[PDB]
Amino acid sequence: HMFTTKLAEKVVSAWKAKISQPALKAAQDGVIDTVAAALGGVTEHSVQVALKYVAATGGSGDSKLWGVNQRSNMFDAAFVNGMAAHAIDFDDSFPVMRGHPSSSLVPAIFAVGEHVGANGHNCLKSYVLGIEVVATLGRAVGKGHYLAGWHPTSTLGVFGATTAAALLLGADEEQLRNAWGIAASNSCGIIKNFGTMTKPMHTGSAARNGVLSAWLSMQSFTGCQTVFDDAEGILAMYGAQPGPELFNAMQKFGTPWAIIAPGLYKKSWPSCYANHKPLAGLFAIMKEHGLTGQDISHVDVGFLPGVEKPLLYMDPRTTEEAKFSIEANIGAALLDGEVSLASFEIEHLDRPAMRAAMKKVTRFDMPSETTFSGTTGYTDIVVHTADGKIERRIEATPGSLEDPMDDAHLERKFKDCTAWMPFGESGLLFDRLRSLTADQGIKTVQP
Amino acid sequence: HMFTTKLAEKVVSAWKAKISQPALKAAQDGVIDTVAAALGGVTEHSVQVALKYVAATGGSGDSKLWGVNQRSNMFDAAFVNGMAAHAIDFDDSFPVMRGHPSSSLVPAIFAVGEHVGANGHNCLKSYVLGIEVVATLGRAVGKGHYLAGWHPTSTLGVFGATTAAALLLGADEEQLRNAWGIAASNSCGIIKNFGTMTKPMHTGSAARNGVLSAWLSMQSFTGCQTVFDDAEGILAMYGAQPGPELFNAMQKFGTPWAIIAPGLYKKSWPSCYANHKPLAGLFAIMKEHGLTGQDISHVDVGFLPGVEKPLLYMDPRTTEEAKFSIEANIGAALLDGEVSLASFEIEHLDRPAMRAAMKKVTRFDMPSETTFSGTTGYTDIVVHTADGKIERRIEATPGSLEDPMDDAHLERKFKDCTAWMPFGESGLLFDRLRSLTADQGIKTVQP
Repeated sequence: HMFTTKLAEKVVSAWKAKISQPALKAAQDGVIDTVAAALGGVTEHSVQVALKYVAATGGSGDSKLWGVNQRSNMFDAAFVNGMAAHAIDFDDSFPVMRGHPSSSLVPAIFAVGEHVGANGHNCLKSYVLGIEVVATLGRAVGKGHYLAGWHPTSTLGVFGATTAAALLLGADEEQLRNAWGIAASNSCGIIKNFGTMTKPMHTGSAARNGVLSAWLSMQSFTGCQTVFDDAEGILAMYGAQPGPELFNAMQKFGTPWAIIAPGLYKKSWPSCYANHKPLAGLFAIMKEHGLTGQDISHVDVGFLPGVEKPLLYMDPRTTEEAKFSIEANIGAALLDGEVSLASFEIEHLDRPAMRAAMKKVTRFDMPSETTFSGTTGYTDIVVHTADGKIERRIEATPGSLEDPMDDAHLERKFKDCTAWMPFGESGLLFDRLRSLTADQGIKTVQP
Repeated sequence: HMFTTKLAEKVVSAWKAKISQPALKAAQDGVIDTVAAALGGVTEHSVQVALKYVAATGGSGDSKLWGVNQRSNMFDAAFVNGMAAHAIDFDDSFPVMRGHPSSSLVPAIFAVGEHVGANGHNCLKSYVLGIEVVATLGRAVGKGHYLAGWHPTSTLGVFGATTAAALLLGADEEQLRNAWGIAASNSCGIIKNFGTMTKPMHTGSAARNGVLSAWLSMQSFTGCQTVFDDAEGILAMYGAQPGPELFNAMQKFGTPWAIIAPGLYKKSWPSCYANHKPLAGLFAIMKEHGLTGQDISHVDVGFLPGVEKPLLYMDPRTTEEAKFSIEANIGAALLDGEVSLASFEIEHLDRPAMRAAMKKVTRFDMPSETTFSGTTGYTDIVVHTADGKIERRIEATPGSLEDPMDDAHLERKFKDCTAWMPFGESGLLFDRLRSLTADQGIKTVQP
């Protein structure tokens, strides 16, 4: 009769069974995208401070810190790597959760999987199942949680990381239920911290707390075993309707896997998803009409209810703030004809030409009776030119199943994020990442 | 003109100024009570697992782990000692926050204080200010936050620990504001985990997260500097009213210090405060009427609205559950004539005569138009004897200013919690703890 008990049963049963090759491919791709995003951000101050924290702990272990020749214990590796995976806002999104599940899950899987000597098939399976848990919780809580000011990336993401870690550590149903209980008291993170270094800490903390919750569970450390149930349970606290309605969230568990439908949404640009339909539209108009930024006097960008929320900065002053500014995103597109890893570097952001481009951009509300997100809905833009206004509606979100990132584009993203690596090492890492599908030991990958 | 900005100003100004001797005395007493509670709980499985975690991290440093001959880094020392401080539910409460602030604050102060080589006066002052901050936030949030299912001990206690650690680390106003922003994304903990080992983890995590948030802030790691303000801020999210009204919560900052009025409520028994007016009344009836447990056939215990919430277990099966059971508390009182450290040990809980005593206890609802807490309001009990029923209303909460714990009793509590220590070492430690008032180095105390 308990939602928590039923979910743990479904998860552990699926763990013991074979899982579809399409699910494992989707997981493989998620790993590559998440490691790419991390390696594109390891120079950020946030990550550099995370490394200082590791020095300050005196900790040691066998779990690799990505992008540096250092290892630490599984908890602190998950912290550092989860920070890194979110540091430049280039990791995936997941509309069912309204957040970024992979930037906690993948770090947790590498940290624990390296510690226990797991092989690729099981690592990838644990990712599929962690995503399935996050999708279930996301469906249960619905739209209000994010709108209330919580960052579901961490508030719900911690349970994904917990699930995968617990499975890899050998949890049974009881240990998994206990782990989720522990994790529920470590579910945190708020949207008001967007545009600061605390945002990537959400995923570092969620990864670390997921690993810790699972590890504690294996030591007979107790937490509530029905933590998703009842008004007192964390899902109700976050706005779910407790009781029989909850079970609707898991009615199609694994049929299909949420990692395949709607799937992980892979970012084409390192910034908030609310920028992305606008950018796709703008680049399309520029390409189709043969316009550069010099031919465009203004761009109006529309937002459905609930979509503009994270775009907190109209005049961003730091690299982190710029990722949450449509003005900076569209301004860079107009000035440079592209948005890249370098676009939000403080040196580029502070260019006088960039500040002028940003002034060409205005926001407007699009009417609706319901609310949407950066990864859903549709966008209206208006591009002003010498010969009049060009209006466009963008229906497909870049990275969704309606505008998916294919293998060639994912490889190019990986290449771009790892351009700093020394001769040949990016290619070799890419091949090793892909070997998880061949059941290679995850410890051999060493990102 | 922001609440957050004003609060940081008040705190930092007070830090630079001298503070009254009564406030320092109240801080000294809180340190002693907190260390006592911790040392009474260091053999609990929760703490033993915390020490296993420290072993797993490979961490090292100069911050002493209480009750063992081991040291680690400041983050992990705060975690272990915060766990210990709350492990047997004997640490203080604070009605303005409806939680236990000292069990995160005092571990944070020892961890950071030992690291930086602080002296007693500054350590005690940081405690006073930490408490002032959590009192301000508690007043802002009001009654609804606990009733909604969050554990204010950790959701708000993290800010206490952050404040004291930041001050000890040398924070200015900007750094303090940033540290609070970082902490607000690490504010967590739910009441559904009461009666499990996750409850003391609330305080370990809050202590560690407070130390970490303060430390991060000193590395120019950013968080929101207005995190207590607006609908988007953590206080509003927890049910405070944003806007000018927020300032009402800090209007008499330090006049008087909240650590003096209403002060820290020191527990006479190692269990949930909702058991304590009932216990006081029962022991008073037994004393006044010359009754033992065998003379008493039944005890009815009343609860005002909002007070019974944490007493989740009517048939507790573990040591942790028994602390949240009026049946176990009154049962032990009837059977043994006292409630002690040993009452909730599993061997004692499992005594047939103890289970028999527990069956003598029933709960009832007391009517009111408002809600109360274990540390406020009043309690009706009815004690059934051969020659009739004895009714009593208990108005004063044990440990409040209306029924305060004096020096002799606090000293007895310390003695009882440390009786396991090698000959004479408890008294030596008691004297070293009192040396903080003499501005001795905190590094010298070594609980």
